[PDB]
Amino acid sequence: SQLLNYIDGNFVTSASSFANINPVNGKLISDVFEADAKQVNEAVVAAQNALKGPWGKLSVQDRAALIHKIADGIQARFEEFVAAEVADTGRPVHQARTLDIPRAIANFRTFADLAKTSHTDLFEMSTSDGSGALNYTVRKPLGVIGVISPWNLPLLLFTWKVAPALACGNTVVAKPSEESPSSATLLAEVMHDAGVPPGVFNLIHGFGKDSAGEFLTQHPGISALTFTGESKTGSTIMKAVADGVKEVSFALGGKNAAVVFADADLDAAIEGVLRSSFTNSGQVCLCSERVYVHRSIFDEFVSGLKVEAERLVVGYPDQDGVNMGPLISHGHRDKVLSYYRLAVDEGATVVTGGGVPKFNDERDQGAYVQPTIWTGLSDKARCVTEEIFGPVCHISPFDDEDEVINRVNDSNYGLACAIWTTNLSRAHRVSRQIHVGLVWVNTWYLRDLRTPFGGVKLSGLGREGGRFSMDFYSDIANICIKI
Amino acid sequence: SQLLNYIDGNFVTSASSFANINPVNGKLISDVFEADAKQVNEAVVAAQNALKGPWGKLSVQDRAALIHKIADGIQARFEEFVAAEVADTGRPVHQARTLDIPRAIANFRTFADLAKTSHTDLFEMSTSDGSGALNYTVRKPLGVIGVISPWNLPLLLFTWKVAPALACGNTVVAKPSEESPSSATLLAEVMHDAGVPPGVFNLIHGFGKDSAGEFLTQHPGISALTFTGESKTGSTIMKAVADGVKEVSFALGGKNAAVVFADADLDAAIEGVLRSSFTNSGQVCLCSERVYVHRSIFDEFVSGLKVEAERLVVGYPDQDGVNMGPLISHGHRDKVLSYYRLAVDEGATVVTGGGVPKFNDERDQGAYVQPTIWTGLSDKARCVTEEIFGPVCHISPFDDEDEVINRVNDSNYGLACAIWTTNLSRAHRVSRQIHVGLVWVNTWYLRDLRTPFGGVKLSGLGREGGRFSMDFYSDIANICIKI
Amino acid sequence: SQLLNYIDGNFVTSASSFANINPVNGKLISDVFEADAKQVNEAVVAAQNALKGPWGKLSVQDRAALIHKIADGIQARFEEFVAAEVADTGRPVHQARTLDIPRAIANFRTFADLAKTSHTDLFEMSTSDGSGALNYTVRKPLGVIGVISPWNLPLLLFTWKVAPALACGNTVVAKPSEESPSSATLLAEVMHDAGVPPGVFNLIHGFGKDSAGEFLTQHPGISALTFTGESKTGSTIMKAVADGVKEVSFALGGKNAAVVFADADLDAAIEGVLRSSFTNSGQVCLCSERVYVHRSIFDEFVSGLKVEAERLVVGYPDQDGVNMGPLISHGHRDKVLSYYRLAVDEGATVVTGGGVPKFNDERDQGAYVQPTIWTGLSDKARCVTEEIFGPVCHISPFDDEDEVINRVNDSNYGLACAIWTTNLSRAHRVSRQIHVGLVWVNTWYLRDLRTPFGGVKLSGLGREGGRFSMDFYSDIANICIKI
Amino acid sequence: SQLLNYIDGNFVTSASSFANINPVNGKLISDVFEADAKQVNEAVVAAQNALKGPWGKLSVQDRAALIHKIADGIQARFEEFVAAEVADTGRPVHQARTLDIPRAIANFRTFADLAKTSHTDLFEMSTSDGSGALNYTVRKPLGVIGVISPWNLPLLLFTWKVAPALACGNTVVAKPSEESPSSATLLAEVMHDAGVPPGVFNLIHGFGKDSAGEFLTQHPGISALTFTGESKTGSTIMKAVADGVKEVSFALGGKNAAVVFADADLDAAIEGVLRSSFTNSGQVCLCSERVYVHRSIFDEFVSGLKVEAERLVVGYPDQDGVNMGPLISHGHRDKVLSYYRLAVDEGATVVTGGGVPKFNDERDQGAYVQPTIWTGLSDKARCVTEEIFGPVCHISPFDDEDEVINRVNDSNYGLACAIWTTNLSRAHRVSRQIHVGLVWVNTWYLRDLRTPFGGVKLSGLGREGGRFSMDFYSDIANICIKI
Ligand SMILES: NC(=O)c1ccc[n+]([C@@H]2O[C@H](COP(=O)([O-])OP(=O)(O)OC[C@H]3O[C@@H](n4cnc5c(N)ncnc54)[C@H](O)[C@@H]3O)[C@@H](O)[C@H]2O)c1
Ligand SMILES: NC(=O)c1ccc[n+]([C@@H]2O[C@H](COP(=O)([O-])OP(=O)(O)OC[C@H]3O[C@@H](n4cnc5c(N)ncnc54)[C@H](O)[C@@H]3O)[C@@H](O)[C@H]2O)c1
Ligand SMILES: *[C@@H](O)/C=C/C=C(\O)C(=O)O
Ligand SMILES: *[C@@H](O)/C=C/C=C(\O)C(=O)O
Ligand code: NA
Ligand code: NA
Ligand code: NA
Ligand code: NA
Repeated sequence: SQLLNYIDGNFVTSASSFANINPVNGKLISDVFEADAKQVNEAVVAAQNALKGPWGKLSVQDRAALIHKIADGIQARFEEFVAAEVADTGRPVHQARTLDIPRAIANFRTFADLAKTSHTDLFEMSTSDGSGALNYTVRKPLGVIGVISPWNLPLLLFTWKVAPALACGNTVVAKPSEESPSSATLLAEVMHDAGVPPGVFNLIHGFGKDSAGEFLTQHPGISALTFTGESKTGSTIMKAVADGVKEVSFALGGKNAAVVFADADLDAAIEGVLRSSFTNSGQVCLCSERVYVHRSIFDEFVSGLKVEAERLVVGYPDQDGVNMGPLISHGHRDKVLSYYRLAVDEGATVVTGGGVPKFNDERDQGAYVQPTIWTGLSDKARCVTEEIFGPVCHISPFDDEDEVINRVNDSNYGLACAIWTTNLSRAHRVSRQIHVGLVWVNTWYLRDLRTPFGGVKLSGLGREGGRFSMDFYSDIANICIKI
Repeated sequence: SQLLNYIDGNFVTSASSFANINPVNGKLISDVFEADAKQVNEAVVAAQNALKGPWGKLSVQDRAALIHKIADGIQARFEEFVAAEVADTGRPVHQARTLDIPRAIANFRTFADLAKTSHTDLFEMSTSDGSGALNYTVRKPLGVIGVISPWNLPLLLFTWKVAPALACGNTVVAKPSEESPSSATLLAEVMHDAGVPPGVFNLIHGFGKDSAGEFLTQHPGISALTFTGESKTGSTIMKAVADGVKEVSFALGGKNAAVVFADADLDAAIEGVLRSSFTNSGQVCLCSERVYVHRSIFDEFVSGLKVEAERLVVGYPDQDGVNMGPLISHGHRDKVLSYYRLAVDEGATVVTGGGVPKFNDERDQGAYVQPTIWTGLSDKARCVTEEIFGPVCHISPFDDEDEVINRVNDSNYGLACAIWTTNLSRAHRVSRQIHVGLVWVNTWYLRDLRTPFGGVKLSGLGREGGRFSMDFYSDIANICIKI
Repeated sequence: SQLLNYIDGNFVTSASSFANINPVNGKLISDVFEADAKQVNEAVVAAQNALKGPWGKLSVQDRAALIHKIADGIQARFEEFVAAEVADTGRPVHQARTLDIPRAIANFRTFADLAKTSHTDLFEMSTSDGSGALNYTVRKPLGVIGVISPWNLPLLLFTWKVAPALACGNTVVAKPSEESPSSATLLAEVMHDAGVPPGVFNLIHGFGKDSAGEFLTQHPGISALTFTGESKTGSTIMKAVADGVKEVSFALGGKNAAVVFADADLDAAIEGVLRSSFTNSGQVCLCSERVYVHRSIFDEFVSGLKVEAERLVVGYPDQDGVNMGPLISHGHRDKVLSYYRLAVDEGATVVTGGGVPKFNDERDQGAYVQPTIWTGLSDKARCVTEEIFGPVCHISPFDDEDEVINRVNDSNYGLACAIWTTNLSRAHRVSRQIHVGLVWVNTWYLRDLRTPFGGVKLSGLGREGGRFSMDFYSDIANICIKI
Repeated sequence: SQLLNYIDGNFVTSASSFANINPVNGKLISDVFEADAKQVNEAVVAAQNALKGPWGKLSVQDRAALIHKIADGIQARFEEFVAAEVADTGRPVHQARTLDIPRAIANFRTFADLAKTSHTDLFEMSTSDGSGALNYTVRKPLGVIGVISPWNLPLLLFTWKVAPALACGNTVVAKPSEESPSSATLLAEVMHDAGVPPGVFNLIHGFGKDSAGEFLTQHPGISALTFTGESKTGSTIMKAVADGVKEVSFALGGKNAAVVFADADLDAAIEGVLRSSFTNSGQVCLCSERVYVHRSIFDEFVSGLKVEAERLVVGYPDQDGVNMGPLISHGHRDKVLSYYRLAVDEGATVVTGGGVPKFNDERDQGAYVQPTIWTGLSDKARCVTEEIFGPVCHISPFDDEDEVINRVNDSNYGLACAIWTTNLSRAHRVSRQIHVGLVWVNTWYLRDLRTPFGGVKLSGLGREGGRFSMDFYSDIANICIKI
């Protein structure tokens, strides 16, 4: 398998390629051509030009219909997309079929639809000569949108950014994670076979620092950079676009909490926290790495969760009943294992997991870890405050509502929080006090694509979703007519 | 006159003071205590703590009423505010009476009202279990807003930021320009007398680099930095807050064009470009420093505008018939004159002005320049491309509508544009193709405070005004209830 | 006390007058001049001409200022409006001071503010020739608004309609209930003193059929009729305006249910039903005259409610601890007691009340009844299905959630419902299935003036409140510009 | 046996049938089964029950997808719908192919998409106890929507009502005009084949008074009546639903003006008024039957219009170059001719037309009239004030802007107006002064489905389109949660 860049409607190679590795078994899936600076520049110049081409003559209806045809194109090759994402990431085949690929199709459909329904504002005003004036606003393409996406939900997160960008009439230069370039390379083919005009969508492969990522980010021809990934990388990008005062949208790290109150459905909460901690092998920005449980139910909670955690089938993506795949890479497994060790040193009681499973097959050449649960760390322990991004959670008891609110908020992160309670007052009283972008009550990672999505503090900047995307990916222009 | 900081409800001095100079005659107005890094810290910490005090517990409608009292308090001392603004900056008294102070009062009233009327969103969704879920959004105080403002329209721009910050329930640490500290200090007196809780509004005086401005900007306790000023300054601030991923809102430099089509009402356009070029002595980010006029009317437009510019009265703030005051400072005048000779060096014809008026009285120790019109520079000339921020405009002919659109857009700035034409289609056709945040047709600087205001490219990022402000100065939070 | 009409900036009498009677003691309070058909004509014509005068030239901001001036005027005569409302209706002074008069003031201010903040819409479209077109909407005054209000909440409901009418720039001909004429007449005094131009606000007194009310609805010069009152009267007015196709907005009767689930806070629910059945002596359209309580707590609820209802103080408006004044009039009391008898005929257990209290003072000549609770009627009983509009509820057990939802919805009315439950899911699940315009959970008649307000089925048509009032009281006009 | 009713999922006949006549030649096209009171009852009960079936359980996304399938179903049978529409109406085949059928399809698609994008509101408030409350709104199906549609744009208008009715989750009982029942009959087959559940969409045929229309209108089981047609019929319908207080939405007659100012593009304006007077043979509610032209261009305008009008090809729907078909029926033709005669009695000059063309073939048996232009009537002539609904316009000169605005607004109708001018100020200054729901500038009948559509005065009640339809076809419910 080989992965090429897609630039101005042509698939091209580079002066250097790098390896894409199947994390299940450590085998090489493909060679990926790393776009160099010159190739990045040629991508940005083509996107700039495509704005003055036929793409720019498209009506909002026709533009939307072509976008639906992109979505149709994915559905047409659906099983191939499942396969690509699995290969790259080792995610359960089932998860890719029901979450990753359908969501990516919905991303285009939703923004196409929004592109047709969205309108702007009329403001009337009086003037000293008694004739008055009109102010109306319009949404225009921002211009060239730089897209840099991570490896955890590769197609889902890539299209979450590309779909609104294109729905708003922009052109795109997009750099998917080095770890998961396949689904995106397939998307490039779909764009091509859909008739998407050359230069409208450009795919560049490579890494971050000193590679395609950084180059995109320093290129003066882009109008915006929308980014999803590590919080320190966001800060880096922010400095990098700062001289050109580019528009920026960041969705970054979390150290998310789940809170289980004494009046929760205990069974539901054990299940809910199971999913929030070990979905995608804990490799979601939204996962609950910290969990607080009311003292009256703490032991029974931990017991129930240890049990459910131990039932999880960690194995082949297509293995019957498989709940967990491996981590994305060996690099990332090193990091996580380091935290596993650090938790021990920090005084943690390992309730379950804490190492790597043994398969006695090619999987031992992969990057699996076990779902871990910890107990017994203080609120200041590095393991409770820093993002690990593995299938792991620490559980602590609490006694008071105000106490636990304060403990959830005592963080430099503020992405999401899940709350469990059956009490109507509590649910609304507590939810509005959590200093994050996203609260779920009695569920987790339930997504309505119209809602504003984003974090506070280190967890991000800006919001995406619904009109928040329609606004971010557009110039808002105000036009004032004296009458 | 002594100008103290206002921190945690107390007026305080500092170890170091600096001079506030009247640009009309170079006289010392006041001494201003420069807040040090320790005092900046006190203000932020106080602002943080105010959030958990009585301020935090006010209903939206009680907050709004208090903000109307701030407005009332300014009205009550209207002429003192007029005097302070005039003293600092040399602006004609009439301008201070009609634009400057009324707008600061209106800023507070407009946003107090929006605080009461604004609401958020409800999203219903289906779930696999058929029970559905509810997503609702809420606006909360973002936290501590750092405000840093420029000297050209001091109280107007200061309150443009402080009013929505307070209306959204934030607490504020605000640093007005070192050239224009007086109206902000009077505002702190109004806040005090109005009973605004201590720590809610904090005034820190000083400079930018290695001073109060930079310290505010580096403090980890702020939640956002909103800034109006030079574009390179914006970049610096953006770099400075990057490690903290602070929300940012910037309104930056411009090199705005006016365009006069052959079907313009010629006299209205002459008068209009007069205003857009020389209002506030050209020290408005909105001012037209480039002007394009159709060939068939170029000569007559130029001659008309010359006569009108030479009729402008340049003088004392309360002189009879005065149109223009000085520039803000000797420092700024040096920069402006430097461009004036650059224009000669680049080959411009000086239609008028191009120097300093001679008064033969105390005003000669002030910072006056002449209103200045150039002709004959190419589009690449630095004087046509770089923001001067003085009372100057270069005028150039054009023949074709597309050509002029391209000439207007061929800029690293994109703040505003003014267009003159009596043609219905033209006004809408052309306006939408100008790459700026703000277009005016047959007028200029006519403001409805509900409109989004801001720039593209180097002229800013984000928008303010109406709901754009209400969204920027608020945490937007999505709460999702599984049913 | 003399109550005159106010037509075209003047107070005028009429050829016929009728008695305003204090329901506390049956005493004469005022003579009220009944406008005849000629006078209603005079009012409408003056209102038509007012739209062409100075009122029509006001900016939105100026119009809003003046309406705030109306609200200042009522505040400055606060206690006079209290006394006027109390004399007409017998309502407790505290209720007048806390709900009635303050809401009338807040109605004016809320819509004044909405007049300032409200804006309209901009829709861009493609055209076959490629040049495109734009559609913008504006709100204009509808024209002359005919207002007809009831006696149960005289000034609150009168101003609920008059405030948005005026705020949207219309002119008004308004006819308060013949039973409660006084506060509306003081309002005409405030309008006059505040310098509202003549013809903008016209007050006409009288009855329905063959009097001022009917003449209003029949007049071709009005543009809309907004009405609050009995459902059958809504129907008559709908027929009356049909030939003119006048805009209509109706808030009508109800037979509202309250539902107490097993998981309810029982003491709170008992207090809340006490309030929802007997506030204003049950003479609120939102009152709960049907109550359903889970069988498991039915006996305990009914006992608790009996105790609380029997502690209600029935007496003078300023009597210490007073909970209930009299009914509006002897005629209304006749209706209510005839229902008290009917309930017994239909087989009800009279839990408490069911007659008139004996005072041994002037109150015996008034129109008092006792607060009254019934048990043991079928869902088909007339007393359980017909609106009584007095201080009464019937309580009935239920077993199942779907059952009680069907029972509540089983009605020709659908104004409001109140639900008691501490369970998060139940609150949202059940609320969305009640076929009414207004649900409260764990409270009753809590009003945010921005929300849509109205009923379904016989309880109304249209909604008012927030932008719904702003839309109803305005012509919405679409203007399409081919570019 | 040709055109059957469609009730609870079955095509059924009726006791009595009536003739459908082709207006090209007076021949029988089909027999139509007239639904009786019993069958109208069955349809309404079945629609009531369908709300409780699976249609009731569809998610908003599935409901939308299903509506897109109805649309696909029409597209699949495109030319069959074209032929049915042409057969009933005589409309040119090109008009059917480009306007009628595509618009019908776009109706279903636009509202399906709005169903998925539309959201509601969240309002936060403070309370006495310091805990606060939430108010949130939801859109629910109104219930059974009764649709009564006219014959002039049969499928377009029928689906303009049925699409948002179905998109908001309602069920429908719809009665197309006796004159044009074929396309609606095919639509029922498309619903059937798409698997729309039984009772969700019901088609009943017949007349107004004493037939299916009147019966639908009086049935206690509908929740709303949306109607398009003559004003007097709107009035009758308004009275009929009055006892039930059913929600109503009316788009009624007009007597629309076009205004041509001296600075218009004269050739565009002639073309423009030629389209607005004579499209669909003047059988559009939006047609200009009154035309006002500035005296300086009056004779030239009239001369130009005459030439263009006499170039119109009046004939067969498939006739090479055809512009206009017949009127809908003999009875309508008699009406129009009656006006043609009345116009002469009122002293008009017949610039062109005024009678029936002599074809010397089977068209002479159809219902054709000539396109007609009058001059010389007074503003009070019946022919200038009463809607004729034929291919005719009267043209009158004017001198002053305020004069022509008054004469335009001097009407009991107020549906639409067209203005021709190239002047920027005039366009916006004049458009806002015309008392109609819809204004076009330099065009006519250009429709964006998002925009509010409706009239003032006799021309209608309420607005449809965009969110206006989503609100009318829904219950709006406010739910308030005490916290
Ligand atoms: N876009 C707008 O709406 C708008 C409005 C007014 C002025 N401006 C721009 O402002 C400029 C002229 O005004 P100016 O001289 O006051 O701008 P400026 O950049 O010189 O300074 C503005 C403010 O920033 C502070 N500051 C300077 N350096 C700083 C630093 N390193 N860190 C933190 N704070 C710092 C200053 O003390 C001052 O308060 C022009 O470019 C003009 O277009 C823009
Ligand atoms: N405002 C708009 O959007 C619009 C659009 C198209 C046409 N129209 C109007 O349609 C009119 C032409 O309508 P028409 O000639 O179809 O006659 P019509 O308006 O009387 O009939 C229209 C529909 O109403 C039904 N109907 C008639 N009388 C009824 C009754 N008493 N009860 C219940 N239903 C009844 C008919 O059977 C038919 O289906 C013109 O006034 C024209 O302006 C308005
Ligand atoms: C973080 O890893 C999760 C992000 C999810 C979204 O961006 C999404 O569901 O759209
Ligand atoms: C009147 O004949 C025309 C009505 C048109 C519409 O209602 C529409 O285009 O939606
Ligand atoms: Na990998
Ligand atoms: Na100074
Ligand atoms: Na009375
Ligand atoms: Na026919």
